[PDB]
Amino acid sequence: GAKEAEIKELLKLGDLPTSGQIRLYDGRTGEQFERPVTVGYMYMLKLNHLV
Amino acid sequence: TEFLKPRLVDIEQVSSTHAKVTLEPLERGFGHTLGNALRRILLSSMPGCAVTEVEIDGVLHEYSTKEGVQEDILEILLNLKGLAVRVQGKDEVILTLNKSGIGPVTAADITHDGDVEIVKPQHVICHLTDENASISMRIKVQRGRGYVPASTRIHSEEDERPIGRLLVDACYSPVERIAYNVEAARVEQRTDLDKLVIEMETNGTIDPEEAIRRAATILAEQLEAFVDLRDVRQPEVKEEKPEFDPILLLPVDDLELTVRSANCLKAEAIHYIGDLVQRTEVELLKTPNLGKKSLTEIKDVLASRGLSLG
Amino acid sequence: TEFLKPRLVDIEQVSSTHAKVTLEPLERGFGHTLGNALRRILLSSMPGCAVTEVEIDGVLHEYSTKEGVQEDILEILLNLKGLAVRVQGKDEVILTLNKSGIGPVTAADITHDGDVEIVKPQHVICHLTDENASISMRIKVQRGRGYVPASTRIHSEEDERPIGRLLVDACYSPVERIAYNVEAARVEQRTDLDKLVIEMETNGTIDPEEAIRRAATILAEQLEAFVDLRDVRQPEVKEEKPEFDPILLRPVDDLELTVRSANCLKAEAIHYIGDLVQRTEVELLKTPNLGKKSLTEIKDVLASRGLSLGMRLENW
Amino acid sequence: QYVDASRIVIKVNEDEMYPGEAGIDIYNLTKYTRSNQNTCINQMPCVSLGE
Repeated sequence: GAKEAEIKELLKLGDLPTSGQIRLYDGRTGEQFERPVTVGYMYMLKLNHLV
Repeated sequence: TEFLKPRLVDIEQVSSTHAKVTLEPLERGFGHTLGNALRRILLSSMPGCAVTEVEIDGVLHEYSTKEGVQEDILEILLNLKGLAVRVQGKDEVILTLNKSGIGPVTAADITHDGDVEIVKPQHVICHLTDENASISMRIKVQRGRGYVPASTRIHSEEDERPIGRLLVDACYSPVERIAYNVEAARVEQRTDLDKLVIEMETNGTIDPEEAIRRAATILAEQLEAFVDLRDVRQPEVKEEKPEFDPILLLPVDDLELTVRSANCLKAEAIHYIGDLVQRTEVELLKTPNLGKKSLTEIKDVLASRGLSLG
Repeated sequence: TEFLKPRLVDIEQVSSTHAKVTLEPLERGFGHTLGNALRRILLSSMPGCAVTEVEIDGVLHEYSTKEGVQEDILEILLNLKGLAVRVQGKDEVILTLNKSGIGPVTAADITHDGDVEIVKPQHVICHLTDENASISMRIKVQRGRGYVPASTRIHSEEDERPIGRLLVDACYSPVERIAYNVEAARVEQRTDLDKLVIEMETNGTIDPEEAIRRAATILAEQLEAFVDLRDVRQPEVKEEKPEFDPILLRPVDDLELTVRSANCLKAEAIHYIGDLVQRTEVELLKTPNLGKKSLTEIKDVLASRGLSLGMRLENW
Repeated sequence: QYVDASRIVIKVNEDEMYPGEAGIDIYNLTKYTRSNQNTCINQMPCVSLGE
């Protein structure tokens, strides 16, 4: 597979920090946290347990 | 329309530093917009006044000492970045702080080197221990209404600063909590609609019962993005809300009032003239604040729209 | 008092349904969050245009099809309902589809020589198969408000709509898609503040450089909300009924009055003159067919008894 | 050669066209029924007239 070094190359199309770990803020307060934080976009699912 | 000119009717003070603060009625849940969009405004570009730089009779560097203090010197760096105030005028003012002999170091030990009010008497700074002890400092103070780091001021950060002139960021506002909830409005018939709740809390200097009524209308600085971005106001209405004189439901404001007296009265949930008729000069005081010109003589013009007491 | 209310700023039109105004300079972070407010209004609650009701030349329900088309009606109507337009007098127009004869059926087969701009003159519905075949309908259309599907009232929505009078997905809201982006401030005084960028794209009912205030009003008229601090409310006013002496224990029969009055005061349910003695005259204008003459009969038929209007009492 | 929310047809040439056929295929599609975990079932086109 497409191991870490290839992710760090392909990320120069998203152009966000090639760490994958970014200076996140909080929408309610305009703050920025004491360290960069893991972010991205995941493929996600809703599941037939259904409450 | 159901943007029903939704005034801040329900405030509920908790004592000279904290109120409930609520906004109603709202569009089928719209406290979810306001309670997170406007709450960011209330943390961006706000008023008040505070300490910004300091010059002290021993702190030529932080690794120093003063045999007679109890902080020695370094635990004085505790309430500077901590003392706050209000100020009539322009964005630079000055104090000194001049304790001699045994004691704390306190508002009762200040001297006014400029235009500075002090709604923070309880902000004790440090101590002294002998019948011949002393300490002295200058303090720089600013008001503005926005923020910059103490060492990213960048152009105004290359001035002559003596070996003893300590340096701070834009500390100008003393608030200690702001919360957020959403539940139903009071509006006793228009009830498909919500309220925002924000439970703000301070250190004295402002109750959230003052720090709202132009402090929130900073929204007038967030609207170039959305409501005629250009030069093209179009024909479409405001479509209103009237309920008329002298109806028994009308707000206490319909007695004609005297500054935030209007806010701190309606905060008792006595928002309306109909029950103010109970408030005879025998048990009248139950309200927050409401301390002077309001309280004094309005009781005879109350009888000119036409109400009475007895 | 030190408001800013900024104006004038930018233009980048692209194609009627998308243009790209942008905003700079901004104070120290404003562009990073504000674009999430209109993300409610430009979906849920907006005026714009939609279809409200439909009636059809042989089709009592959309869950079906018509013996002569080459496409089938439920999954056609799912595409027809997006036809939303503009209107220039009063809010409504009851348009018509006028179609007969071989070939496609389109927004060019619809009535359009009046107060209406059918900005979708390239929409298509279905086909017809012979030089004398038909498909035709009335089509109620408004500017309206909201994102209303064809079932929203949820009860009293069994309602008695004459069999073929379709209620319709009145989704008046001319946008669902809205979003934003950001830069650093680039106004050639600076490189030291922030900058907002807009990516609104529409139902085609308007373009992002054509109109806006009502679409930003649940954010602009949310400001008076914090000042000018007088408000709004309604009462309770009646008592629980009824005892002697039987001066109040009487229907309208006792009054000696006219028949249309006795039909509409019967609809207004005033079966005891014990409450007609105390209901306000303006509060009789609360059911139709009760106008300027019947409202005027009341003013002496009560007095004729040896009674009056306007007689509230502390026990009934 | 036709496309509809439940129906699709195509036409073919003498490079494949069997010894007496009309030159056609069909690719019609499902609509709404029950399933073993009460999931919905449906299908929709991905092509157009003359592709």
